[PDB]
Amino acid sequence: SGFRKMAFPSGKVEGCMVQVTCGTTTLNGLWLDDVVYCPRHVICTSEDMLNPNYEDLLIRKSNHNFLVQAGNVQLRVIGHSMQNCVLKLKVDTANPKTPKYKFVRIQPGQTFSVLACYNGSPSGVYQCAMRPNFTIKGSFLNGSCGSVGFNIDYDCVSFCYMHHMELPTGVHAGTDLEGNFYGPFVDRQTAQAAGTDTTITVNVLAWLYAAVINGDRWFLNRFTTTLNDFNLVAMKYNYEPLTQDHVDILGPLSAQTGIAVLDMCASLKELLQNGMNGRTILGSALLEDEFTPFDVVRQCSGVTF
Amino acid sequence: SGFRKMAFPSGKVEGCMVQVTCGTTTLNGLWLDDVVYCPRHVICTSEDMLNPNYEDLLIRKSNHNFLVQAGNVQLRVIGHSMQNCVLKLKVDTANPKTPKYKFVRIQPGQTFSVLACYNGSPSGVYQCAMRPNFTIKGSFLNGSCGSVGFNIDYDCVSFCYMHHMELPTGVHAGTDLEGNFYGPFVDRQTAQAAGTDTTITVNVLAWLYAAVINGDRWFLNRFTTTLNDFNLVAMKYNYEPLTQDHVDILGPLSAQTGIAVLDMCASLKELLQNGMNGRTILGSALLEDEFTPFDVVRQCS
Ligand SMILES: *[C@@H](C[N+](=O)[O-])[C@H](C[C@@H]1CCNC1=O)NC(=O)[C@H](CC(C)C)NC(=O)c1cc2c(OC)cccc2[nH]1
Ligand SMILES: *[C@@H](C[N+](=O)[O-])[C@H](C[C@H]1CCNC1=O)NC(=O)[C@H](CC(C)C)NC(=O)c1cc2c(OC)cccc2[nH]1
Repeated sequence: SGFRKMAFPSGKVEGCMVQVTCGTTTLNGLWLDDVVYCPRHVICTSEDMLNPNYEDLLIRKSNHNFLVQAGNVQLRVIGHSMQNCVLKLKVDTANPKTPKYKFVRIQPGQTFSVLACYNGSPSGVYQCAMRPNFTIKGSFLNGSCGSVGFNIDYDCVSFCYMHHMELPTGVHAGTDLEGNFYGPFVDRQTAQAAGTDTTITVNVLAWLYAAVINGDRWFLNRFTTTLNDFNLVAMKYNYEPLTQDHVDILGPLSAQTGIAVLDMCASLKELLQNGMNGRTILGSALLEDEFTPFDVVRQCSGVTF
Repeated sequence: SGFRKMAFPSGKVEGCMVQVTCGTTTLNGLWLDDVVYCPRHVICTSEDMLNPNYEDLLIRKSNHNFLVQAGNVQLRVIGHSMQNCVLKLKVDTANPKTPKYKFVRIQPGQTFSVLACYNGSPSGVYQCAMRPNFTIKGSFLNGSCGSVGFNIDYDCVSFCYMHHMELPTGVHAGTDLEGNFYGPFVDRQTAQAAGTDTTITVNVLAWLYAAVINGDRWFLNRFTTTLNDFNLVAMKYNYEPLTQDHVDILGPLSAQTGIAVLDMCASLKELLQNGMNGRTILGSALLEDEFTPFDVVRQCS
């Protein structure tokens, strides 16, 4: 027992991290088979970044302007293309450490592990959630661009995030592995403002189910509710409404505790419309919203990869 | 910018995790060169664990009683010994993935990454601190024993922890890689209580510095205090004393933020006296003590 923020083990992603340099600009890339994926702004100088034209800057670049390195070992670039905000660089060597993988585009509320990297080189791993306003409350310094976020689905790595920028509020924004931004953000040296953020309701429920599993269940009331009524009340508290997928993924925790999704919702509706008194849940007066239902089962059940 | 509980990348340790079976008990071992390290209680039955005499249990075993598994491949055990609570299994194959490594014993207040494993397979990685009462607040189920804790410096893995026990309070106990327990615990099947746990003051200060670096200044004041006066109040609330060494190690965070360590001590004393009045610091409702000054420097410079 115990309940921690746990990242997936990072080894399969570590064997895929490379350095990509165009002139003086160095950032991180992901080497899967004979392609390296990285942020397209590697082709910019400091001054270009202000308001770049990426088609115009790329047309002037050839394979031989790109330095890809695995540690201090050069991989020759034999092709390049831009796909949205990502650059794909074909290289002469198939990565012998390529895991089984997919490119996934995640929903707000979903968590993933970030492998923070500097000059190709993994530095740290932590667990994040995609916020409802399409930011992540990450930890990133200069040189971190192209660090990836991922889930592991047994032997399969699912890549969901590539890091591109820090908003003025110190939160972070990036793309899926096809170079489409999460949220309305653009890759430009421009101060961009995120939407007002909300609490991830499905994740708070998952945490409530985790408490109940650990025999802390004082907050169970005798009520139920409709999904719609709950969704209308939850939006008044700055809480994300629930989808049919949200109800479905709470299924296993519902089955294991014997508590219907809509009874737990009615319990959480009373928590918002009342507060905690000064009482605690899993030792906390703050409701945690960065554990998914899968995060609660994976960790309470010891799932491996 | 931003601040997160961050673990070391796990890859160099994942390459060393193996499954160890003796009779009906399976747990994790650490395969470095031609040795597999694992908890010794794997030689025990549901009888033995109640009051095991491990010298006796071990002399009654041979190599063939130990089934080591690295992926799909069984490893041949060509010898065995015991160093305190850790079993050493000599095998006929050296681990090609053996990183540069040391065995260190860490001090209370120091942090490390844990790679939680089940049946020799990695499940999860998280950051922990050795509590002053030599417990850790981990996340560990049945099968987790032999999971290791570690720091990485350059290409050197410093192993500092192997997992053995859950206490009734739901915290965790285990050994260094020489098989000496952190704290007054024993690898027996019994309820064991720990000493009263103190808060790691130097770590709470580092985290307040992290908070200020991330633009979070509400708890600051224009009071100051002596070190002794701060320590009188800290000790009253079951916080560890702050030493001059601790003050010195906060230096770089004081210099970065332009807040003198004793001015941050004055902030912490007000927080201990008044509480946080429903407010949060870096998204926490409680004073966090599992980040070292170095953890803060590493992430905030
Ligand atoms: C990666 C770039 N690289 O390594 O090549 C960084 C990661 C940032 C830096 C600090 N913390 C992080 O997460 N990306 C950037 O610096 C990014 C580059 C653009 C995509 C071209 N810019 C920003 O993240 C940025 C720019 C501004 C700004 O413009 C003057 C004002 C306010 C905030 C801001 N953030
Ligand atoms: C690992 C064993 N393995 O083969 O994997 C176990 C660690 C898990 C258990 C669930 N949570 C964890 O961290 N270790 C044990 O189960 C350990 C075995 C002895 C050292 C031989 N025992 C305990 O952790 C234990 C026993 C106990 C007790 O005895 C009657 C009463 C209250 C709490 C207890 N915890």
